[PDB]
Amino acid sequence: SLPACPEESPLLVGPMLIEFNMPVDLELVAKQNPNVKMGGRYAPRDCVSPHKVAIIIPFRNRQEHLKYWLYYLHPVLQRQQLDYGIYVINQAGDTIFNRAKLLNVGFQEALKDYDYTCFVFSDVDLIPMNDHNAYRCFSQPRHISVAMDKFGFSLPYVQYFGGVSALSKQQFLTINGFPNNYWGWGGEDDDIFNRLVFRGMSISRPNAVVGTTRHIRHSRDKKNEPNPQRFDRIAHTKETMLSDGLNSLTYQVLDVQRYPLYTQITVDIGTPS
Ligand SMILES: CC(=O)N[C@H]1[C@H](O[C@H]2[C@@H](O)[C@@H](CO)O[C@@H](OCc3ccc4ccccc4c3)[C@@H]2O)O[C@H](CO)[C@@H](O)[C@@H]1O
Ligand SMILES: NCCCCCCOP(=O)(O)OP(=O)(O)OC[C@H]1O[C@@H](n2ccc(=O)[nH]c2=O)[C@H](O)[C@@H]1O
Ligand SMILES: [Mn+2]
Repeated sequence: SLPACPEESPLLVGPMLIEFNMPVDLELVAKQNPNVKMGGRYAPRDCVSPHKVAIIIPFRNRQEHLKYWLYYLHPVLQRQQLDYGIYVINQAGDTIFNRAKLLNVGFQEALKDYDYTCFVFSDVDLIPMNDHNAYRCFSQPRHISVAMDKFGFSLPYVQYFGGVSALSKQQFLTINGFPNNYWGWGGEDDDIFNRLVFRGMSISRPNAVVGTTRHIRHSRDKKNEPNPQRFDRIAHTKETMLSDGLNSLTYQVLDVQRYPLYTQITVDIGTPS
């Protein structure tokens, strides 16, 4: 009987103040966000959202950033009137990090929970400064974190597609998902950009003011060193995407934790083959 939510949420307040210098207590954040259900799920109670969104976070040893992420995003996602769920894909073990393979795991595993039709892929340390920056999907792949403080509030280059993005289920399937062999830092987001272009799509973005985003300043994590093969890998995306991605993926889930504000999937994604 519920009518459809309006096209744009009337609850949005625009520009918000973001700070990362205070402690965060997730028990309290949960109290502040009473309508968020076990596992970090929420749907509005007064209308039906056409946006069934799984928010995927690549993760390992960033609990503090995550706390900030949950404190700021949860209120924003409810104001955006989304039918959403949060998934932190925690990489088991201590070997070289693989951001994009975790993202692929996230897509596959969240689909087992619910009929999601949109996927937001977000680094754990990026917080939006304006709730008008929609964390849902569009008719074309959506780049969300378009104006980051660390890049001077502008794109570092015009084809930059890293940070936070949103792909509908169909867009993600059309590019065979993300590459599984970008181990260590860099390039996997450029590869993904290439995949979208090679499948006839173009990047949708909000304007630079609405797209303003804060990056929690942090130092280098061990086990995610710049991948030296990244420039050669992005040069062959058209050929490699055909057989590297969803259709060449395996992983072993070790544990699934339903916390009040998010579901954490700990997974073994292995090492280079
Ligand atoms: C592959 C890679 O390392 N990508 C990461 C990206 O790296 C940037 C950065 O190094 C920058 C400053 O030196 O230069 C970029 O390259 C310039 C450029 C971009 C795209 C082109 C496409 C066709 C022809 C010529 C081009 C020139 C380089 O890609 O930095 C991002 C932000 O830190 C990372 O997310 C990304 O993984
Ligand atoms: N001068 C300090 C510069 C330090 C450069 C470190 C690289 O910085 P960025 O380009 O922001 O990449 P990154 O923050 O390491 O993370 C990319 C994303 O991977 C995730 N990530 C990466 C590495 C790691 O050990 N754990 C983790 O969770 C996380 O969601 C993160 O936001
Ligand atoms: Mn970062």
